[PDB]
Amino acid sequence: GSSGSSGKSPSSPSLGSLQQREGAKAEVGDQVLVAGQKQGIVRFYGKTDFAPGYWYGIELDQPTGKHDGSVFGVRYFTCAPRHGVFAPASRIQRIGSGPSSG
Repeated sequence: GSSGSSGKSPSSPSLGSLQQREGAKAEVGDQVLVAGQKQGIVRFYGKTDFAPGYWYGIELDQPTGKHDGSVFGVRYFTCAPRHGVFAPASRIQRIGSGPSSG
């Protein structure tokens, strides 16, 4: 019983990193994982118009994307019909950690 003595709650909304300048986990031209399932590669990284914050225009291999490259008329990258998928970085994961290694 009883959590502790005094407490352990934060005074302000702070995290490991959520106030950097153009910060990001992945980058364009790297293998990622949308929602820890759909495996793709970031083709376009930048803020969209339909939604705030930043997004990753990752392209899929099979016709199963959210859109065909353009979202609500706004285009970001060129991809096959229903291939591009925009998901929050925090929602995306990284698979590769070295473009030139062996």
